[PDB]
Amino acid sequence: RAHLVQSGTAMKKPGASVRVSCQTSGYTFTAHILFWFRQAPGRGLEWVGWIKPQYGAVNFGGGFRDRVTLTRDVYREIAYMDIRGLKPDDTAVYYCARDRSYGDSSWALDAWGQGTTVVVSAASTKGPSVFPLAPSKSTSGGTAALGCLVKDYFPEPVTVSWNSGALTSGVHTFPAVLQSSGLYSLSSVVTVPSSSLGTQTYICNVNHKPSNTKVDKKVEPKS
Amino acid sequence: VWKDADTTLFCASDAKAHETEVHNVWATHACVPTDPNPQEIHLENVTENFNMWKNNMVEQMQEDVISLWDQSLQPCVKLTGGSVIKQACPKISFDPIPIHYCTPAGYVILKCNDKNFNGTGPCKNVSSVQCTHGIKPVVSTQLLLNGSLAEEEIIIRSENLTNNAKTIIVHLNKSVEINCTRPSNGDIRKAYCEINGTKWNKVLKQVTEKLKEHFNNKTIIFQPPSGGDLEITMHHFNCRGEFFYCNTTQLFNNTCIGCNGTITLPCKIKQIINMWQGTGQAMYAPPIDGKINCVSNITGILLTRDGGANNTSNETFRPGGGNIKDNWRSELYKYKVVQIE
Amino acid sequence: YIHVTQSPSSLSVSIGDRVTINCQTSQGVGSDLHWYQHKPGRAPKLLIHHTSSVEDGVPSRFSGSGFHTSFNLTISDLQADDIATYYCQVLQFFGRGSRLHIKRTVAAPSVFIFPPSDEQLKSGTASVVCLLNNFYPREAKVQWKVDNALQSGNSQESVTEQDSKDSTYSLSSTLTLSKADYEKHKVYACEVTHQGLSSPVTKSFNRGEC
Ligand SMILES: *[C@@H]1O[C@H](CO)[C@@H](O)[C@H](O)[C@H]1NC(C)=O
Ligand SMILES: *[C@@H]1O[C@H](CO)[C@@H](O)[C@H](O)[C@H]1NC(C)=O
Ligand SMILES: *[C@@H]1O[C@H](CO)[C@@H](O)[C@H](O)[C@H]1NC(C)=O
Ligand SMILES: *[C@@H]1O[C@H](CO)[C@@H](O)[C@H](O)[C@H]1NC(C)=O
Ligand SMILES: *[C@@H]1O[C@H](CO)[C@@H](O)[C@H](O)[C@H]1NC(C)=O
Ligand SMILES: *[C@@H]1O[C@H](CO)[C@@H](O)[C@H](O)[C@H]1NC(C)=O
Ligand SMILES: *[C@@H]1O[C@H](CO)[C@@H](O)[C@H](O)[C@H]1NC(C)=O
Ligand SMILES: *[C@@H]1O[C@H](CO)[C@@H](O)[C@H](O)[C@H]1NC(C)=O
Ligand SMILES: *[C@@H]1O[C@H](CO)[C@@H](O)[C@H](O)[C@H]1NC(C)=O
Ligand SMILES: *[C@@H]1O[C@H](CO)[C@@H](O)[C@H](O)[C@H]1NC(C)=O
Ligand SMILES: *[C@@H]1O[C@H](CO)[C@@H](O)[C@H](O)[C@H]1NC(C)=O
Repeated sequence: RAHLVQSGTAMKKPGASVRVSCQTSGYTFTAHILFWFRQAPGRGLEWVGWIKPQYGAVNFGGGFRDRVTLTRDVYREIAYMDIRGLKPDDTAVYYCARDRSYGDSSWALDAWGQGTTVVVSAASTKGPSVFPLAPSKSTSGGTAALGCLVKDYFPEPVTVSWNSGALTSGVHTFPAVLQSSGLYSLSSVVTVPSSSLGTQTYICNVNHKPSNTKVDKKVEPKS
Repeated sequence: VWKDADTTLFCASDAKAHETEVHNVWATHACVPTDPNPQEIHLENVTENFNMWKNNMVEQMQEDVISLWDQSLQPCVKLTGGSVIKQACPKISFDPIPIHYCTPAGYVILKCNDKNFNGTGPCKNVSSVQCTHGIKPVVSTQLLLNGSLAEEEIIIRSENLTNNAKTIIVHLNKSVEINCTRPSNGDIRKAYCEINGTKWNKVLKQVTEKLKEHFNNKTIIFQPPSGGDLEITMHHFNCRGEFFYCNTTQLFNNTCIGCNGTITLPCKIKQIINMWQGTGQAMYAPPIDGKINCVSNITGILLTRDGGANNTSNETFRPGGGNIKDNWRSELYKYKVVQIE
Repeated sequence: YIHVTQSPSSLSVSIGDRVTINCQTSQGVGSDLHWYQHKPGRAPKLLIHHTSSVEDGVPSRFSGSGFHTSFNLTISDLQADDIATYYCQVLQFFGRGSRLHIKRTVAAPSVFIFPPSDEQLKSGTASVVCLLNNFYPREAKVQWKVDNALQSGNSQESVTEQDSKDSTYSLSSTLTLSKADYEKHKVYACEVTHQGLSSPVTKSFNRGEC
């Protein structure tokens, strides 16, 4: 019954501010506390604060009171979280969750929003440059291997398919990596039979919407 | 022999059928006369458990006050669902009276007479009563007004102090008068409350030392609410049918807790209010002419503890409230219903 | 503060198996202990609240037990939908979690090495990639050798999630070098060490050779 839906992912520079919203439905909005949590990559859930929608009473975790504002719209049944002075370490997935307890507080969160990814970086948007990973020598293991190198792009994500989506078996697209330059990079590889390297042509389709950069790169052995 | 049970109670009062005052009119039809001379039976060698925060008596009183306020404090404009509701909004006579809550046949109320019982736990001195004491349905935030007092030391009440989402009821043992007035003779909504600073700062200091008792002698700090509606960021109450909002930042001045005169709190009478009964705002008529005045006993404080991770040696508290069920909890804590078998 | 510790941090599991994970507390907690399931990219899901009360809709095979400072989340007849991280919670304190991953037999990693493309070498930087395809367990070492000079701090690694079909992993290691630096050295190798190998594997290439 209860269902919370949050706003889309945010791309912010340092010092800027952000507003994450949380639309609720399917239950008495004012009879349930709404909590706000965040999870940085690799770390565990961290408590940001909560808000009692009846009159908007709030509370916060360590250091969040100075930069986070929690409000709600009792009529539209939507809760807001405004973060100011964004720091790079604010990068995380921010979650909106409801207390199962009608009226009282139990901290058992039975309804959750899908999450909102917020990234704080001084890196300006930039499209990737794609380089091939030419297949080598006839390798063993039962097959050969080739791929594409999507280097230097911001922000996430980037979509990589192979042969317009016809080659799905044995495709491995690695999670992106953040370089010291603030830009991301990844690679997509696929093992293909050693005998198909002469006939079949392999193509990786790279797509980076934030910079409107599409690239179809042909991966071929170098003679 | 008996067991904890929930049943429908009935009220008793000394309401006067000839009074225009709305509480008297409600209690005339809702309640029965008070027992001329009741008598409680002390239960010998009986230890009983009470939980003020899970007490069904609180729920029923909440229904009564909501009913009283909706039968007699109807506004000019109201937001029901999505439509606007126009209707008459005459001025009323408004002064809460004490209401007694009684058990029907086959039931009885157990009363915890432990001088310093905190509301949640066992009670070694128990008695049975047919009815409770006279409780005034005083609707307020931040400060509990016109209530009963702790019979010995100040008492900190909370279902669990670790849970920063749990309201804290500070039950005082000595009233601090608050004198709010909208004078007869510019802006007809400007008002103010006068409070004895010397007396208040002394009581507030005794509250800090009692909180230190519960928080490993950590430094106690008071701050104003960080956000929320005007009904909780300010002391909100009703006086002669008018809705008062008073700035309480001066009542939590940390420097003055170890400055001691008359504290004059800026107040305002608001016609547009966020209803505590449920949802929506309500619009009433401007204040009545003349000198509007209310002298009340501050008998308790509502606090919300900051969740500062406890890594710091401090512990900040802010005046809370809003959940009016807490107000009834501060008065029904010592009672609980049981069924006879 | 209530520090929450969950063990085991990582756990190898097999379908149909009974699983039980432990959550411990810094202080006596009573019974208001809550369990959650969390999968990547999705929102956590409440499984059990207050130790032993299973939320409506949760498969009956989930269970909870414990008291005071030790609490157990038990699943009988594990299924493919029960593979995820699991958090225990008290008040605002969530545990780091315990992640489940399907267990398979050992699998040696197919190793490949890719030199930089001549297109990238015109960009002033050179990316050498070492691919460790399909293997188990997850752990593995990757040493970058340039003319027998071990490279550390100039490589970034990335591993894929456990494959849903073969239950293996895959890894990439990207050695980033400057254009001029890459030219001055000739041999480039990446040594792979894994449980499913008798000895290390050194895939390599030589600059300016075919
Ligand atoms: C116990 O409660 C009774 C009221 O029933 C009260 O008179 C008495 O002083 C309390 N204390 C003791 C020790 O009985
Ligand atoms: C307020 O407290 C005084 C004791 O100082 C008492 O005489 C008076 O009846 C109380 N009034 C109310 C409304 O509680
Ligand atoms: C109220 O309680 C405090 C301790 O919390 C005590 O010091 C003080 O004497 C009490 N006042 C009265 C009038 O009993
Ligand atoms: C109330 O007193 C009981 C009995 O000592 C204790 O178990 C409980 O923790 C106390 N609670 C508060 C809020 O003081
Ligand atoms: C309350 O204050 C008014 C003026 O602000 C004063 O006339 C009145 O006497 C005061 N009442 C009490 C009981 O002190
Ligand atoms: C204010 O309180 C102090 C201390 O209780 C008292 O001495 C003083 O008389 C009070 N002021 C009044 C009653 O005007
Ligand atoms: C109370 O007054 C202080 C100082 O005049 C002010 O800073 C504060 O905002 C006021 N509180 C509210 C809720 O307006
Ligand atoms: C607290 O009291 C002092 C008087 O010693 C005053 O100067 C200060 O402004 C007060 N704090 C407020 C009004 O926030
Ligand atoms: C408290 O009681 C006094 C005396 O009965 C009354 O004048 C005052 O209006 C009451 N306060 C409230 C907030 O009802
Ligand atoms: C709880 O789970 C752990 C898993 O490490 C297991 O060893 C233990 O037997 C289970 N039961 C108890 C009571 O700890
Ligand atoms: C309050 O709850 C916490 C967490 O469940 C627990 O550690 C603590 O013992 C509880 N306190 C009381 C007085 O029950």
